[PDB]
Amino acid sequence: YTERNLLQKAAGSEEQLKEALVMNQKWVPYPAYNDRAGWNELLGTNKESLIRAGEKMLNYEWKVIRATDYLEYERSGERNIMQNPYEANRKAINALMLAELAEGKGRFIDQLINGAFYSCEMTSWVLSAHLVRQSTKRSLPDYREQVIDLGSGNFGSMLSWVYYFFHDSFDKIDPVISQRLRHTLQERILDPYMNNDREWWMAFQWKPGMIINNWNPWCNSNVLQCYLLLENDRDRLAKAVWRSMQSVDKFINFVKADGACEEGPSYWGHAAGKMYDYLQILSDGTDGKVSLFKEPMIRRMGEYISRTYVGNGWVVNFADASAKGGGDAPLIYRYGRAVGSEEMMQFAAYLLDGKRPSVPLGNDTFRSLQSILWNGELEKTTAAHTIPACTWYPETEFCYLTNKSGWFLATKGGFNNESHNHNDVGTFSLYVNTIPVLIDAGVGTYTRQTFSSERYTIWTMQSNYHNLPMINGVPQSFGQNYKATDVVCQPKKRFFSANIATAYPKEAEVNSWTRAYSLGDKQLTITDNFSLKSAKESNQVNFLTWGKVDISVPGKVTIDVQGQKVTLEYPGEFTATVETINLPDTRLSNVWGTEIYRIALKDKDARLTGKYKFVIK
Ligand SMILES: [Zn+2]
Repeated sequence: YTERNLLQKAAGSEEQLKEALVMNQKWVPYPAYNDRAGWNELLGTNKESLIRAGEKMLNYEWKVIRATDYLEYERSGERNIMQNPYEANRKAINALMLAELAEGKGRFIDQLINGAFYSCEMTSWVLSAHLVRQSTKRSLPDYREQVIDLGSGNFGSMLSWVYYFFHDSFDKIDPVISQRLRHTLQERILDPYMNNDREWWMAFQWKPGMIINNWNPWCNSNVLQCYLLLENDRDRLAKAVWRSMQSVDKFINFVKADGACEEGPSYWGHAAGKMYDYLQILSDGTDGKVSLFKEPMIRRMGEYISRTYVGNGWVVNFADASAKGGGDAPLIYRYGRAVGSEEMMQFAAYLLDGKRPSVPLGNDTFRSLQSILWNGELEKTTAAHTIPACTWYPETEFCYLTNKSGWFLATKGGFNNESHNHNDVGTFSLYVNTIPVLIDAGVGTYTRQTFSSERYTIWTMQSNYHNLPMINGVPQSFGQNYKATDVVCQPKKRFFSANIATAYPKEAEVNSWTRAYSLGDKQLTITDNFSLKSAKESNQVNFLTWGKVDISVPGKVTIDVQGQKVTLEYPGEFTATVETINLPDTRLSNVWGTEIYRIALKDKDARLTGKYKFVIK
């Protein structure tokens, strides 16, 4: 945590903010509903696909979300029973809105009215799992209280746009529709935001040890759209926009300055990506007077999604994250354009893989509309993903290294209480021509143990199944104070090392253990350099991999995967075995196939001090 307060410094004060604010929704960057020519020019060939999406919803049947659909969360923790009809309802509305903007003949208005009307009858827009933050802590929506969550924020931003575009059309049919929708938005977004200081995601009660995360910018971004679209009293608007700036500053203050996403690439789009959206929304709402887009840290927070991307759908997957990824190109484009990152824009074009971008349907109206606005520029942008020799994130302690023969090495220092922590201090992952060769297993299906204190009985979470030693046969231990020390990165030598001794418990009986990586033009060198207090058990050095693994030759492990070969050479003191790891969990088997392997290298004798050297070529 660092007291940057970038937003508050950029605006100066509420009073200065109030003068910057753009009233009467003149900041809106889309064409008027009645500007058919404008919508045609902007949509191009997307027009037709949006209209056919609306035709599907012409006969959409609104679903009651049952009381028992909420009660289930309490009974059993099941959430899909509630989420599935809720999302269907919400997506129907968003697609009817996009279809009506594209066609503009009033043919979707009746169902828009139905969706708005139904939406005002629903007790709550909040997800069943998030309703336990009511006073009473019940999962059943309590008509006497309001809460704001991820779900209700999106639902509010969508209905605010529905109001903005269509209130005049609704009024021709019956003024009560608009009138009530406006009153509902006031009751469910606008008032609770201002009147309740204690929502955890707002972080006005934050103290060291408490989390701030994606919720903060995500919730705030939605709140801000609602205020900019509905609040036509300048004093009330400035007060609310100022509070959102103070809240989001909490998130910007908490993040690491090197710009790495600790949640990882799978979460980037809703963490730094929703911050970006919040900042777009605030910029447009202040005629660009309030902007952080020239700030390097905001740029680096964006480029992380480029640097973690290895190729052909593989991403760096430290912690409990998927090895597969390849994010929202339209999003990545817009972030890149805003911060002047050519890297980000080229990469968005690269993710399209020679295909035309699409307007997303989904439940995020801001992103649907912004994809309509900027997709045409994305479609013309020249594609590339040029990955530098070294990327070094010194606070987060991620290091990505690359050579000209198509090798990508990811390594980390860090600590064993990271987001979605794995016990993996000093681990590496190696890819050759985008093919994973020494691998990090990543995310499995959630069970009762996952978020319990039996978590580290799950093999994917254990240093045992990462590319690490078991020192005196002991793995790393969970905890904030199990960390790398003496962390070094020398970009010019493609070098990283960390004293990983301090990520092991006392039972490891280790004084120091330096794990070091040196990527040459055609090889990787790994070294382990250690002093133990007692030589109790043979050290065991483990490598995770897949494909065909051949340990027949002593001193050498050949790995063949998808026509890529590497050879791992190890010292004579070790004996090699290869253990099969079957993958019943399809969340893993969909990624790696039905089985992967652990290469176990067990030192023939215990030693007090020693140096192991591994070469992969
Ligand atoms: Zn892992």
